[PDB]
Amino acid sequence: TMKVINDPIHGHIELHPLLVRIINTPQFQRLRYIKQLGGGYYVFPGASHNRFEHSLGVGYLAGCLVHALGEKQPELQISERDVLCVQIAGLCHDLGHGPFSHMFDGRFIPLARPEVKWTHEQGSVMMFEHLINSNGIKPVMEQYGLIPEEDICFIKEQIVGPLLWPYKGRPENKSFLYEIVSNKRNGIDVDKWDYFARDCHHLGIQNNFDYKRFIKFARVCEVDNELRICARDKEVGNLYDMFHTRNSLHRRAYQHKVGNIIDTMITDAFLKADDYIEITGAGGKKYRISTAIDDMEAYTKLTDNIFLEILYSTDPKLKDAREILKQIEYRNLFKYVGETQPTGQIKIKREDYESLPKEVASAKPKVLLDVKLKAEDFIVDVINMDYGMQEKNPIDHVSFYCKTAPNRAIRITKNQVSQLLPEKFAEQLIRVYCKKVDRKSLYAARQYFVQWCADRNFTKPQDGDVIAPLITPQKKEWN
Amino acid sequence: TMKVINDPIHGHIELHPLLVRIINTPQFQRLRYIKQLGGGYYVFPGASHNRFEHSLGVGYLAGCLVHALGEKQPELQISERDVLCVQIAGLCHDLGHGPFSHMFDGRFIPLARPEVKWTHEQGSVMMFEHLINSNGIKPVMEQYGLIPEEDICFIKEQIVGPLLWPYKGRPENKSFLYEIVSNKRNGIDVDKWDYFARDCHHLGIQNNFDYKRFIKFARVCEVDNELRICARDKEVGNLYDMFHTRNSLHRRAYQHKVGNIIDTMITDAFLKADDYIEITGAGGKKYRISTAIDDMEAYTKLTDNIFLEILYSTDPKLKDAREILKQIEYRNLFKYVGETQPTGQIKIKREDYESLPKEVASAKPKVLLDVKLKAEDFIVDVINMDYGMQEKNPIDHVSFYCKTAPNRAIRITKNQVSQLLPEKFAEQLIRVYCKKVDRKSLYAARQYFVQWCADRNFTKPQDGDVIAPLITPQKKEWN
Amino acid sequence: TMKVINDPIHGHIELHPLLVRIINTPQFQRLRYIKQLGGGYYVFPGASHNRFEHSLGVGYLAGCLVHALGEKQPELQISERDVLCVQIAGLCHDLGHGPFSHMFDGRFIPLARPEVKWTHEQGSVMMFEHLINSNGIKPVMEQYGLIPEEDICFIKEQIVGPLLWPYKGRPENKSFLYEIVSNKRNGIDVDKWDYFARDCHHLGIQNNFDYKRFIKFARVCEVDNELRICARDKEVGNLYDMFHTRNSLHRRAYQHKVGNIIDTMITDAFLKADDYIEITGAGGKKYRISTAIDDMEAYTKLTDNIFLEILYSTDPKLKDAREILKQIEYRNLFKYVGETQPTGQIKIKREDYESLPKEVASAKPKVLLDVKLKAEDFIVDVINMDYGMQEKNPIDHVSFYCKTAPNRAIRITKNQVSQLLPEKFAEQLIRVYCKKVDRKSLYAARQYFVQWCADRNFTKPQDGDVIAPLITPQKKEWN
Amino acid sequence: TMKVINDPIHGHIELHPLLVRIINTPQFQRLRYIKQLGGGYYVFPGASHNRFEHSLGVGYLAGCLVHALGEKQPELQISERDVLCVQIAGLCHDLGHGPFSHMFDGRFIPLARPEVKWTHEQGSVMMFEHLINSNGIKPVMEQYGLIPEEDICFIKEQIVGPLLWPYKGRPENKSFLYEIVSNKRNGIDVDKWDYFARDCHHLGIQNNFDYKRFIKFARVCEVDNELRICARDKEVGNLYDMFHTRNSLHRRAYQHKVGNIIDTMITDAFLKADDYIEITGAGGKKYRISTAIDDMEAYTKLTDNIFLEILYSTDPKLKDAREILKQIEYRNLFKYVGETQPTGQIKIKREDYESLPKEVASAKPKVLLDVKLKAEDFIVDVINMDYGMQEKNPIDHVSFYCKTAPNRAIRITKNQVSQLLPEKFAEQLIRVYCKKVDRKSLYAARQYFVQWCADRNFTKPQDGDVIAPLITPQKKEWN
Ligand SMILES: Nc1ncnc2c1ncn2[C@H]1C[C@H](O)[C@@H](COP(=O)(O)NP(=O)(O)OP(=O)(O)O)O1
Ligand SMILES: Nc1ncnc2c1ncn2[C@H]1C[C@H](O)[C@@H](COP(=O)(O)NP(=O)(O)OP(=O)(O)O)O1
Ligand SMILES: Nc1ncnc2c1ncn2[C@H]1C[C@H](O)[C@@H](COP(=O)(O)NP(=O)(O)OP(=O)(O)O)O1
Ligand SMILES: Nc1ncnc2c1ncn2[C@H]1C[C@H](O)[C@@H](COP(=O)(O)NP(=O)(O)OP(=O)(O)O)O1
Ligand SMILES: [Fe+3]
Ligand SMILES: [Fe+3]
Ligand SMILES: [Fe+3]
Ligand SMILES: [Fe+3]
Ligand SMILES: [Mn+2]
Ligand SMILES: [Mn+2]
Ligand SMILES: [Mn+2]
Ligand SMILES: [Mn+2]
Ligand SMILES: [Mn+2]
Ligand SMILES: [Mn+2]
Ligand SMILES: [Mn+2]
Ligand SMILES: [Mn+2]
Repeated sequence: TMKVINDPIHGHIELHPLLVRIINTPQFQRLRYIKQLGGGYYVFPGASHNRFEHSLGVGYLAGCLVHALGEKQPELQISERDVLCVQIAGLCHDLGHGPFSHMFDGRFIPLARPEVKWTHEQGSVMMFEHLINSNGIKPVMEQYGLIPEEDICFIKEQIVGPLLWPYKGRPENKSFLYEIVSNKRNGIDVDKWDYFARDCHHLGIQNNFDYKRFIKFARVCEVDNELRICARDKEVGNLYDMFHTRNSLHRRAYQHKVGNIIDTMITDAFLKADDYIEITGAGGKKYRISTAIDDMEAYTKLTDNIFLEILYSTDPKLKDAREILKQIEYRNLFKYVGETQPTGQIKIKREDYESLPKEVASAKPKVLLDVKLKAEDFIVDVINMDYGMQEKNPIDHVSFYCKTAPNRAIRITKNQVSQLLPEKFAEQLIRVYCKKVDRKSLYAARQYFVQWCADRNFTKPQDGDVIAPLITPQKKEWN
Repeated sequence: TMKVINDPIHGHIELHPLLVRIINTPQFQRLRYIKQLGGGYYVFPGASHNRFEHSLGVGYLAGCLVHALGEKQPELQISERDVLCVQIAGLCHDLGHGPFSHMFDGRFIPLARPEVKWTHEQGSVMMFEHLINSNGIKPVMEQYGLIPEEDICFIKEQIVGPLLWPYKGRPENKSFLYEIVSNKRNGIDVDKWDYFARDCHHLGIQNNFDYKRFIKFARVCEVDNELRICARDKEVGNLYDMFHTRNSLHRRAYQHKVGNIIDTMITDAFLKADDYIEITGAGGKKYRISTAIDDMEAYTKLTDNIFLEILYSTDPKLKDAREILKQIEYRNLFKYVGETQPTGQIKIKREDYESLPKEVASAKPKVLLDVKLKAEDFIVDVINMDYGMQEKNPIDHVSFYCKTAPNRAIRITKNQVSQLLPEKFAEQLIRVYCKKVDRKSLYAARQYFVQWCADRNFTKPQDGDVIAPLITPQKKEWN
Repeated sequence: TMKVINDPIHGHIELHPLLVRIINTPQFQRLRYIKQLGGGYYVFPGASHNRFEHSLGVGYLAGCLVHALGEKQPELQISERDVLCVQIAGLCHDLGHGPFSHMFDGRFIPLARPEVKWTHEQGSVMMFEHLINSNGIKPVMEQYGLIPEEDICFIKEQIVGPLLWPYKGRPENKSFLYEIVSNKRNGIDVDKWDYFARDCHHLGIQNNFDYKRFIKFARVCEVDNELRICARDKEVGNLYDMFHTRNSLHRRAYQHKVGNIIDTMITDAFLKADDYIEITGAGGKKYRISTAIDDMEAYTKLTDNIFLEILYSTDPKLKDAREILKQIEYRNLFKYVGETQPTGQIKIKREDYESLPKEVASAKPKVLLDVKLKAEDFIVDVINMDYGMQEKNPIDHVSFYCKTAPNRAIRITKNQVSQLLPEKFAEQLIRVYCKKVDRKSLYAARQYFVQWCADRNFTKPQDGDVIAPLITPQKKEWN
Repeated sequence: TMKVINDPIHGHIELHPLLVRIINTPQFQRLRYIKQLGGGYYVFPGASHNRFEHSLGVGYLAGCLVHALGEKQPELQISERDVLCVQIAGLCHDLGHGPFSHMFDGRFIPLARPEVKWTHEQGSVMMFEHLINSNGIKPVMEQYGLIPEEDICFIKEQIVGPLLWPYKGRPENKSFLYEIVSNKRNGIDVDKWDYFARDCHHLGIQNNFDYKRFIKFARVCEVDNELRICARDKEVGNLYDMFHTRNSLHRRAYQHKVGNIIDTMITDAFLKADDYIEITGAGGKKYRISTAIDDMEAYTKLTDNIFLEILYSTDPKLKDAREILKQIEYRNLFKYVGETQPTGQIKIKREDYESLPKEVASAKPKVLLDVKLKAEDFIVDVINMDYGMQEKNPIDHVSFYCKTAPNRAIRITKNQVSQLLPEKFAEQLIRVYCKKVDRKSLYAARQYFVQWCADRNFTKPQDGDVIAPLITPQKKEWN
């Protein structure tokens, strides 16, 4: 029978006993010890919430969406097997996040190990494998009608994508099932629905998307010889607003300039510790923070705990890492200098990121200042903000239906909706920080930065006239 | 001493005894009998809230904002007198709404009496006058340090605007006070703050704007020889999102196509009753629903009650009005045919509105029709959606300040914020309805409508290929 | 197919087309015009909510509870027919409330017509009959598998109770179905669940009962040869807290001394109008406010609108009624003198209520005062507060089950739960008010009242020493 | 100037720069790593909140309450100095909590070091001292008008109580200030207000106490030659409900039987690790988990992290500790056998707690047993549930005031409020668990347990007839 758990977002939810078995494992329970927002807790003190609760939510929403489709449309032949696979993928979709979540795959692994291209989602597929293999889960699957050769593959495909029609877990008459946990067509998935609601509750910013409404109006229809989830035509405004909410959440919380600096400092600490910490994996082999991702027995033990392991240590070889964490505790963070954006449809390419602190340091502002600054002293953090498909409008990849022909899919273009929608769907934000924290250096960094913005024809920083009054005169265009 | 009232949105609020005296009058209490959202209750069953509670909220917020400015900046010389006048203006700002709120000044008065320019806000100024004059309020003002020659004028000016520097109630060193209740500079006022939160709570759509945050970061600064309310620079995103919220509330709730059709039907009922209902005003004179606005003693008794007076009557001369309200009760509404918008910087002028049903009826669809339809059978509802200043971006009329120069006001342009903001700030939506409700007539109305949209080079209705498959191929612009 | 409606409490809910048909009738829609809390809106300005939305909620919760039982226990043979009947009874359970809800059957009908014993629930059964008969609903029932001889009876029985085993609508193997809408065994029904949540949302007092949790743990078991709803043993604390919440809601809101006085004043107004208002019922026959309950065509048109009909009238015969409503608008209410309770396990019997204002007026307080007072000047409002079964503990009438024997019903006594629970389950509150509102009379009424409390050996009013300092010395027991 | 922080419970709060300096210390920041509800997160997945955020809330509420008193009563002479000290005490009141909060002072320290009387509050006083002394805070206090000889003492006294009139930090004309952070008179303090709201928000149980209402109605009056905080007379019901809420929160959440068993298992782990984990304190001295409380430099590094340190270790001497934490991860918890209470004014004394597992193991059930169980196999957890003052009614220690004599304090007794209030204000709950988890041993533990309850004349467990049908007939008192 069912086990019931109380979640403040979703209320009392039922967990099928196979889900309980997956949950009550070291590999699942690890997620109690990884904060959803990483460094964002150090800005938003409500945001103590871990990946654990998020994962329970995704699993429950994934089952709500799949059940609702099955009730309304028996003709789809959604089996109890399908329902369970969707639920497990939801539950397990984030098992590969590392310490401070997106800090780990967004900043640490890319700087510490350029020789791999890794993502938490790959992590999740590997960790799922290890969880199943090391806890006897395969006979428990079989016991509920699942067929592991086929279903393990199905689950992994839902989490990460593929490993004509590119999937080995289900056929085209069940493609809709791939659109629930992680929707590669348009991004509209239950994962966003849970984190929207959960992050807002903890952050103290209020959610304006209604996922329940969306589920009541969803429906599977034929689109290009494949059965897909479509929304009612009238929900198009709400789907625009869903993506607008996502961007607003990034702007107010997830990319808060100080949350990002803290994530950068923790990443720096971890870089300075990577040579000297040892995590014991399979066969007693020793891994590093950056290689624990290659062995799931070691990765199991790599959580936000590592922050405190570094902070509390006495080993002299961790002094450098330790002193950075101490600077976070005392709130001697690197200083935010400002934000700018490129113009003229120009994009800053990933190759160039490492060059930008030099360019800032080589600016020649007319005003003379008490201290000169080297490239070492500047951080330039480039952030790619979008509607989750680079430059594309994701509502172009949604199918809709009308009350009068419920089985007939249609498209709806931007022009059919509103002229007050965004004109573009991707941009870049450049933040600049200084590691020298005294007033004299900060005043200098402000001059270098504003000169650099003038030199590159970037947008006038918002406080430009105030922080660099001698410099915003240079550009006639900034009257 | 203070009287405390419990409001579900704002919690326990303190009401100065002068405010109590204004509240406990028939002219104030009338607002318990006018629904905030008018016809919206007939679509959103939680929207039973009236103007009364909204008015208490505006009053309270207006005092919170004025106190917060006073606490932080004693140099502004905000007196207890000023605070109270701001509170009274907030409290009394909506005393001129009529039955079903915006239905009355947006639809009924314009059709019934085209020869007047009238708004609820002018109503409020006149009703405030009648309230003061008929309840002995002027001596109670004097009792608390107010000066009615000056302060009555101040209050009225805050509600309606003016009646060099155009105000007779306060000087330029107190201009900021005009920006609280009704902000003619940029629309950022406590009226929106209350209704956002109150409407959301009742509608069952969740608010994402945080008014308290904005008040913590507000500040008065000198801008162009006038003292004005300015926001912190970092709030600029939140202000863009405030206007986006307002627009989303209009699209989801306030302009819901069925909410609007109900308001239209009620307006029609009222038009057919206007000759035959008699409301007793000053000196026993008899007024009509359309002229009760010229006598505040009569207007006092004109509330949503009139709907029920019509619906419950037996007078044979109200049969026509009555039968329309019966059609609302049985849910035999006029039928929604669809929505379209103009293109290419075409704008539909107010003069033209009355012509549009004819143009729809004169569409000549190629496909034969079994029965014709006349202009009488069509409703065409034009809605001007904007960011509250016609085609202007209201954030261009906001002043900001920076952490490093808190007394120095600055401007922030669109391009300094984001490329994902709206490209325009006004549009028009055209909705078309049919009063003949059977399948045969609805099919026909769909053909006329879609043909008309093709004829005017308007946008393709979302369901066009479904409702008029013979017509959407004609038009090259839609493929 | 289903129609979806958005309710701020229950979110998006589905309405079966038979429910839509019942809803879209004059008899149902009338409930938009009757406030749930009656006079409580005049104290709690959020409490603008009508019976309409409450009724939709009860109907939806009734279906949630019946579906959940059917999913979990197929062996019960809960049919789609049963589900619909339960839903209709929920929907229609409050169709008999009159103006200001419980004011009408609690105060007005008892004073205006002692020759009937009437309740809103009888009203609901009669109004249900009229709605069905006058809107062609019987063939629409048949069309969905319902059998009206049997099912109409079932519905009515759920609302009002019966008209061995006392029911003609369903047998003992379906008794559980009578426990959903109005639970005569123990009061634990979906009606309380909706109003708890809905009243709290509008009042601005927060709900602490979780109905969803309760539904997840409910289960039908055999009890005394009848199938009944039982709760899990662990929910016993939550059922005590449910009734505690109900009592707290009565104390803070529903029996707020000023809400009750307003209800009393409106009742008085209606008493003074009952001879002079005419409501047209079936066959053109004229009914009164007090007799409209005998004809459902007339009752259909009797709503809170009557308040405004009286307030706005000019007929000289309604002057007396009108002037009372005017005193509410200006907030010249009768004055609250205080509260007391009986002691010594004594109960005040209903016979005696009319005698109590005399007894107060005949008190002989030692202090001499400027004005003497007659019985006419006092209101004594006796309120019977309980756990909804007079003196009984309703948790004694609940059956529970244990995780180890889910099909075996058990009892749980107070002593098995806690010693911090109430010792008794019913009491009486006596409120005394004065209709003379000047300071001199109020001071007098305070002396009479406190003397009366001393004379009857009632509890010392809370402010006794302050309002009647000369009198609380009389009783040594009040040191 | 002020720093603003966004808290999901209290919204945007202002922190004086002195508060910022206290906050940004390792001794304050440590609280980010101690869960408010300890083992409760392992039952309620929303309860990931730490002491840090609670501390910010207490600090903020403490200032709201002190400011509100100051605004309304200037005559009290509340200085900015006083306000800040109250804020600091609120902020710092919980700095002495250890790992898993109340698990540490409620269970671990009492078992590990029986020879000390220690509480988190004494911890807080010592940790506050270490924070001040090791971060140069005394000069920053002087900089803002505080006087450390006096004010440090004041702060400590607010947290812990005293160290005629027993306080050295403020005189009798400021006694009210001791009633804000930790109220030794009656327990009505801002600490409860914050945790009620914060725990509810995270637990997913809804709060029904309104702290803001209480603050609007609070007032200082003279009572017995001491100035104290008094409430309006009409709040007496709400104060009874406040304590009832606290008890309901304990019954539903804080004392959930599985929450308590997890805390017990963690405590057991810690007991088995105490000899082998070494924490570096002042002058390089090594401390244990149990002695880190004697050195604030060591205690600084003792947080929930220790759980993970044990679970991730390889030291063979932590195997025993480690295997217990493994049993938590796999959800092989000790098994709950049942709950009982004493009767007849029997009380279980703290001396006796350790004896109770033996008494259970020595029960001689008549029914044969296939296997015996030893004392070692049983846990008996005694919980003292009360209204925060052992057997006293805390409303007997509240002072009230009336509208007509706002400076005159009065008392209100139970019988003047209601007959539905608790008869007692303290009880004990006895929970019994078994460490042998198989069916055979659980069956046996159920017999021992129910026999023991029969032997001690304790209450019949709720499931008694089900778990021990051979035993509950024996006892005449249970039929
Ligand atoms: N009174 C209450 N109100 C709300 N949530 C509650 C609650 N009591 C517990 N929770 C939350 C905490 C959990 O997240 C969830 C389940 O707790 P249990 O219903 O106590 N289930 P368990 O497995 O202990 O008992 P058994 O095995 O006898 O069925 O409900
Ligand atoms: N326990 C409660 N909890 C929440 N709101 C409450 C409440 N009791 C009343 N309200 C709401 C109802 C109102 O919206 C507001 C004031 O009600 P009173 O404090 O009852 N004030 P009144 O003027 O009757 O008493 P006096 O004049 O003797 O002081 O709070
Ligand atoms: N964007 C929105 N967000 C939330 N609630 C909304 C909403 N739009 C409407 N509601 C609420 C208002 C109602 O209480 C409910 C249904 O409104 P519709 O989904 O607009 N249904 P209708 O019958 O107009 O269109 P059709 O016949 O084409 O299906 O949802
Ligand atoms: N748009 C937003 N909405 C809600 N909360 C927000 C928010 N942005 C931030 N927060 C939260 C995060 C924090 O809990 C709090 C303060 O964040 P800042 O206003 O960003 N203050 P900071 O110190 O970075 O800027 P400076 O020092 O230049 O003034 O509000
Ligand atoms: Fe996720
Ligand atoms: Fe307004
Ligand atoms: Fe009801
Ligand atoms: Fe605390
Ligand atoms: Mn993910
Ligand atoms: Mn994604
Ligand atoms: Mn207005
Ligand atoms: Mn406006
Ligand atoms: Mn009822
Ligand atoms: Mn009932
Ligand atoms: Mn504490
Ligand atoms: Mn305490």
